[PDB]
Amino acid sequence: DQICIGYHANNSTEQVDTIMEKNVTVTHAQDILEKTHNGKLCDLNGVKPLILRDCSVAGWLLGNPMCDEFLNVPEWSYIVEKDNPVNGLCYPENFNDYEELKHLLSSTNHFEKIRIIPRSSWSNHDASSGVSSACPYNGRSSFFRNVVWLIKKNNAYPTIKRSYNNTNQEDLLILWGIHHPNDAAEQTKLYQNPTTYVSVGTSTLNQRSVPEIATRPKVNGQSGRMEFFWTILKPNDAINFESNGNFIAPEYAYKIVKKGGSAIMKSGLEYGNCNTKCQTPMGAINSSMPFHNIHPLTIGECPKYVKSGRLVLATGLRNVP
Amino acid sequence: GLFGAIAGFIEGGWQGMVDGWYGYHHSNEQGSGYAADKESTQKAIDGTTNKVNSIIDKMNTQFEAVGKEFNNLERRIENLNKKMEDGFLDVWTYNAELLVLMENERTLDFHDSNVKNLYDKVRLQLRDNAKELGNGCFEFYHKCDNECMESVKNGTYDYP
Ligand SMILES: *[C@@H]1O[C@H](CO)[C@@H](O[C@@H]2O[C@H](CO)[C@@H](O)[C@H](O)[C@H]2NC(C)=O)[C@H](O)[C@H]1NC(C)=O
Ligand SMILES: *[C@@H]1O[C@H](CO)[C@@H](O[C@@H]2O[C@H](CO)[C@@H](O)[C@H](O)[C@H]2NC(C)=O)[C@H](O)[C@H]1NC(C)=O
Ligand SMILES: CC(=O)N[C@H]1[C@H]([C@H](O)[C@H](O)CO)O[C@@](O)(C(=O)O)C[C@@H]1O
Ligand SMILES: *[C@@H]1O[C@H](CO)[C@@H](O)[C@H](O)[C@H]1NC(C)=O
Ligand SMILES: *[C@@H]1O[C@H](CO)[C@@H](O)[C@H](O)[C@H]1NC(C)=O
Ligand SMILES: *[C@@H]1O[C@H](CO)[C@@H](O)[C@H](O)[C@H]1NC(C)=O
Repeated sequence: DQICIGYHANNSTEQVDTIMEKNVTVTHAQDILEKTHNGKLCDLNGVKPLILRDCSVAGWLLGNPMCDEFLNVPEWSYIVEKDNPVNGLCYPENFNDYEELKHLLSSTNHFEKIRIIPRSSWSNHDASSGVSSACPYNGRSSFFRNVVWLIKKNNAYPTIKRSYNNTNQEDLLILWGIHHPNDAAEQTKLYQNPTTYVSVGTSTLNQRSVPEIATRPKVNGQSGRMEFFWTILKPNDAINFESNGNFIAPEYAYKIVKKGGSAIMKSGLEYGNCNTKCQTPMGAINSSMPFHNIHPLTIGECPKYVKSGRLVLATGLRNVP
Repeated sequence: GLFGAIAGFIEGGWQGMVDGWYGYHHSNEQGSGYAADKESTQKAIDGTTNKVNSIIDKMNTQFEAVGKEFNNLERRIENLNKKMEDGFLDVWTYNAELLVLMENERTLDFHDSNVKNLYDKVRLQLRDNAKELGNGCFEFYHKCDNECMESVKNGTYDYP
């Protein structure tokens, strides 16, 4: 007659690692590493993202004619831009503090567009000839839609003096620019006055830009260049513009809604008509696992990211036949 | 194992005991059979469950990468940014992997210790009334039946 003490055993094939020994087969284990995603870009808790497709953030904000899809985008959860969107600055040039503006976007969920300076408000200047073959639309020369490339009228460019007061509750993102002609002859043909500038002033901003008339290689058929600026006009503050030429004046600006909590995700995927609580640039994640090794740049309620290929915890004991 | 029981003085496991992690296998007149020890088994289950939860909860403040862009003349800060984010990802990946490795080892020794202590508890019970075969089994001198067997597991076993 006997009584023996013993331990469980099964047909488990699960394996775990330890410092002194690898691949120890155990009776029970627990995988804690999520390794799959759905390969799509979904809505984040019901809110759809802003998929810029072939337009860059600048193409969208300035109003590149090829970006009409985003003239009035609604509230978004996160933003997706491609690595190299073809539609950005149709007329060649530079966008000042572009990366800082993009970073600012990353902390907002909505840009409501409003008209701060009617295009019909320019009575002593040509506000219709400001176009270029570099920004085509419906087979003809056009231009960024949110700003105005002002031209001289009746062989004159009387000095401009415009002021705008932010009577809204939200911070206002204002964009404007200046044109750098290719030579003196061009300066005279477009603005008449040879020596010009664009001065802008708010309670905090002080600036005066001058055109740098030079000749350069052709980009999108143009050897001229546009230089764009931006500032945030606080509620109740006013912005003053003065210029005797080369001014690319604002028309539309954006009211900023800091519902705060966004991100500019780099991806070539399009919208996958799905909903998730955790999104990576490669696809969504839906799991209870504490960890995941999909991608490090995620948004929403997600598992912790690690580079591990395998992460299994032992729960049961060593499985001995 | 560290406590020498599992795959030790008790050479193998019992495929026939599906009632738990540790238990007994008796043999008398009436018959034989396996019976998992619910006390120690459950005590182990609670311990492992708390361990898994602790591990997870301790990995709730890990670093989180944030997307930023830099222009052509900001290569130094872009690299500083990249080295920093990779830096923390490598640290937490190390933390996750090492913690699992170390605890997995402790989990195996934990089970080993439980078996060893269950065995020793029984050994103390069957003071001089049983013979230690040294294989995890005890052979009684004078016959012992199902009521007697249940007595040991009952933890009530005692001449008193
Ligand atoms: C923008 O317009 C607002 C509204 O007219 C100006 O603020 C008001 O200014 C008057 C006159 O000084 C004050 O009596 C009111 O108390 C102000 N109201 C508010 C909303 O504060 C404001 O000065 C203008 N902004 C600038 C910088 O010119
Ligand atoms: C469980 O422990 C009890 C003592 O607490 C052991 O004693 C017997 O218990 C049963 C009830 O399960 C009684 O009917 C018997 O009369 C008790 N022994 C005698 C003959 O006095 C019991 O053996 C242990 N295991 C079981 C359930 O048999
Ligand atoms: C505002 C204006 O005059 N637009 C004209 C421009 C400008 O002269 C240059 O862009 C200045 O750099 O030149 C064009 O060849 C072009 O761009 O398509 C014709 C166009 O009508
Ligand atoms: C035995 O192992 C096989 C393969 O993993 C499994 O499908 C089967 O359910 C196991 N037997 C039991 C305990 O049912
Ligand atoms: C561990 O086991 C796996 C089984 O898939 C095998 O691929 C791996 O090479 C093993 N590692 C060791 C310690 O050899
Ligand atoms: C995740 O999967 C579970 C199980 O099917 C489901 O109940 C839940 O709705 C899913 N979550 C999402 C947003 O995919």
